[PDB]
Amino acid sequence: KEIPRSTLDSFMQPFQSTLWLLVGLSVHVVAVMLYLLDRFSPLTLSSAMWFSWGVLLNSGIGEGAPRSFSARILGMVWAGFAMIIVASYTANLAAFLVLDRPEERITGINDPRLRNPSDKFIYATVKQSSVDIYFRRQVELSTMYRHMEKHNYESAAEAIQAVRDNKLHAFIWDSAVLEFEASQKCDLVTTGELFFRSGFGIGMRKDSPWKQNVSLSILKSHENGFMEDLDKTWVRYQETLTFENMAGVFMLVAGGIVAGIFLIFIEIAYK
Amino acid sequence: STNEGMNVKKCCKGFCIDILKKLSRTVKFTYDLYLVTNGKHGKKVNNVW
Amino acid sequence: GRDEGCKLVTIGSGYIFATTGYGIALQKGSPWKRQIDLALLQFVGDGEMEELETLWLTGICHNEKNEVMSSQLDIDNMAGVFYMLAAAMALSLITFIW
Amino acid sequence: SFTIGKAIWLLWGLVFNNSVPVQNPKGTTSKIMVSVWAFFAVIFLASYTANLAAFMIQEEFVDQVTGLSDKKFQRPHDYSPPFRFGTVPNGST
Amino acid sequence: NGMIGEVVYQRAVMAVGSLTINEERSEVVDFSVPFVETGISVMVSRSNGTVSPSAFLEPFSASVWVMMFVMLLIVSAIAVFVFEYFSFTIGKAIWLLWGLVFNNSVPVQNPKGTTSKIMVSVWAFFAVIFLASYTANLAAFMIQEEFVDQVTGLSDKKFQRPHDYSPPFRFGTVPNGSTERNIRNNYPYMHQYMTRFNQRGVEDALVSLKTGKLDAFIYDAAVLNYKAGRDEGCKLVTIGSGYIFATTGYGIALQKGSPWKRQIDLALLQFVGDGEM
Ligand SMILES: *[C@@H]1O[C@H](CO)[C@@H](O)[C@H](O)[C@H]1NC(C)=O
Ligand SMILES: *[C@@H]1O[C@H](CO)[C@@H](O)[C@H](O)[C@H]1NC(C)=O
Ligand SMILES: *[C@@H]1O[C@H](CO)[C@@H](O)[C@H](O)[C@H]1NC(C)=O
Repeated sequence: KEIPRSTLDSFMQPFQSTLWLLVGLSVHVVAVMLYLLDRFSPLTLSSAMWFSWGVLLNSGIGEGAPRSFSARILGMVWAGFAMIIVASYTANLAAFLVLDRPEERITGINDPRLRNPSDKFIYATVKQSSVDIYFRRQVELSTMYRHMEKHNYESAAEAIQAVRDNKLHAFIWDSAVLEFEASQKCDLVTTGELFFRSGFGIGMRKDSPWKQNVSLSILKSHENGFMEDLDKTWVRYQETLTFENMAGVFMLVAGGIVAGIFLIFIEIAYK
Repeated sequence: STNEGMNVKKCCKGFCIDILKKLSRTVKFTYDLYLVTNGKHGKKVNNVW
Repeated sequence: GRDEGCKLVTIGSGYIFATTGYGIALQKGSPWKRQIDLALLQFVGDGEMEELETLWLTGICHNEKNEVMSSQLDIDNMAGVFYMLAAAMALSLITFIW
Repeated sequence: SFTIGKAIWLLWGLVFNNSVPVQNPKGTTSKIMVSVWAFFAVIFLASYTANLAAFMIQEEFVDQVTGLSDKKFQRPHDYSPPFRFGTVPNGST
Repeated sequence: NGMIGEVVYQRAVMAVGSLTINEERSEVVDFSVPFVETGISVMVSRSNGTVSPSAFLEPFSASVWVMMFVMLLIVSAIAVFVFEYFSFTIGKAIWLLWGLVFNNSVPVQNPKGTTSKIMVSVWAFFAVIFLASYTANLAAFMIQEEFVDQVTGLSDKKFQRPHDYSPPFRFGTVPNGSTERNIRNNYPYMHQYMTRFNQRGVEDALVSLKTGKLDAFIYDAAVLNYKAGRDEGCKLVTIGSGYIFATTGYGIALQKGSPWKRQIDLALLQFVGDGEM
């Protein structure tokens, strides 16, 4: 479950191409009709364009006001227009990057897409494991047995490298070992549902003098925090940024800076 | 062109299979399961089902 | 429920439809009608049918998920704001003629 | 010296505060009322953005056809895309 | 005493109920295989608290501020280029450009040569989308919610002394219980500061936690998990999942040499080995 979200934030160009052209044609038509209303009064064109960009822009600029006996009504309508645009855009970008979280996982053994498998959800286990015996005993797990028996691997690290190369889609395994691999490799996350809570002990022979005192020594290791110290050595020991999003924004900003400097060279060459 | 064929033995699982098996657990009847070769579910084609 | 991506969704929960069921057809005159009917009611009467429904019905794609389907765009909102803008053009014409 | 009828344009341009250069209010009471109005506009803006976010969160879903007796089920020429639907052959449906 | 006294003096065969595993019981009787993963845990007051907005490094990360300063220098240089054509925006260009981020500065003189207007437009659109991303980061801050534990575990520095920290607190266990022997074999001072802070009933201890008559309490893990799974008020999300704790199981005590032991172990592994457990 490691796929990056909001790589470009969908600002104008990954978004559909209406809003830049729509707002540009809107402010163009508004500036033209307000300049024609300023002609029919009941750097004037530059003043009207600067007033249009400043009301659309909302930052603060030292501009004047033309003869607006009826144009101030259209200006205040344009002002409410500009703020409802920027408020709607900020609100739906924020609310889209809040709810950008699907359910990419399986949520335990109770998955009917794993009960009724396909060629997509490739789940397997280690060849000749006790997980295979545990799934071979139970009466309704033979379908997952038939699915896993096509792609069982010899060792678990083979499955680690395979799902690292995305050759596998799921892998049934013991909990704390996969938690250790999550601590090692941060691109590996387990699922939440814990099933078949089992125990790991020491493989022993038959009736032997090491049958009792070894269990007593394990109990001696559990009564103190030596197991907690071993957990500290291995179990506990783990291993909108605006740099993928606003990097191209800054690049287009710098390109606009250079193009604006050249246009001001043209403007001073004319005026 | 001919109507000769074979009776292939095939496996059957699903919901209604579980219904049939539990009815065989309760009513205690032996199923004689086979598939339809006449076609689909059923339609009275010129007073013939 | 097995729709990969939860795309294909039925219209509600079957409201304006035939609303029928599934049964077991028998020949007209079979003596096995009443015992099989009582066995089906027994399977309803203990939740064993509900166990089989839990086993054999996928339920991942729930009703009306609030997922990524919001594509960061509405069309009707600025359309209505443009209707208000056309009303503003009309009021500008009224203030311009007098 | 001109904020008699122009105060309405001042006020509903400073409802949104969209960089509208109006005047320098030398009256202290006018500045206090502009400050109260600006605080009111800020909390109204916060409430409106919260309303838009909650309306995205309260996400309903309309449908194209909500009935077997639909007027769309009379003729697909009634709307500009002719939609299409069939059934299984020789079926009970 | 109790079930151990009944089994050792052989007035019973076995004990079925919830029973801890320690050294003295394995001395006097024989446990079966464990069937459930049941350690110990600590239930504390654990009130609401806040979401703790201490510091945020997601939008700028102390390095977009470099881009802010660079474009301030660029705008100041082109303001000098505008002053070449034509008026105090040499050193004041920084305050002009970064005061209009938060759109409430004093209106400074701006030239009619449109150059400063174009770069204020570009910087201002960048500031608008930056404030949009800032409000979006504050909105997505609501998605995570977790009040942290005041006590990390059993090795807490609070557990050394409640006077060591500014609030004094309190913690107890059961009287004449196995947890007493579990703690006193490892931490006697824990018992010495716990002895004044005893209690009678487990539900009574829960009421003392709810009514403020008790701060902390130490008991078994799954029992407190069940109490959280039946809690009225739902103010109890326990300390972790048994990380720094005893981490034992529950077993069945038999006589030392009972013939039932192997059969009971095989029966428990059958009961786990089919999902019936
Ligand atoms: C096991 O431990 C006991 C003491 O508890 C000791 O006497 C014995 O030698 C050990 N091993 C055997 C041979 O049982
Ligand atoms: C459906 O019924 C027709 C009736 O003639 C038959 O010819 C055809 O084979 C059936 N199969 C299909 C196409 O569903
Ligand atoms: C424990 O048992 C003793 C038995 O005499 C009893 O008197 C005492 O009240 C109990 N409480 C303690 C100290 O745990």
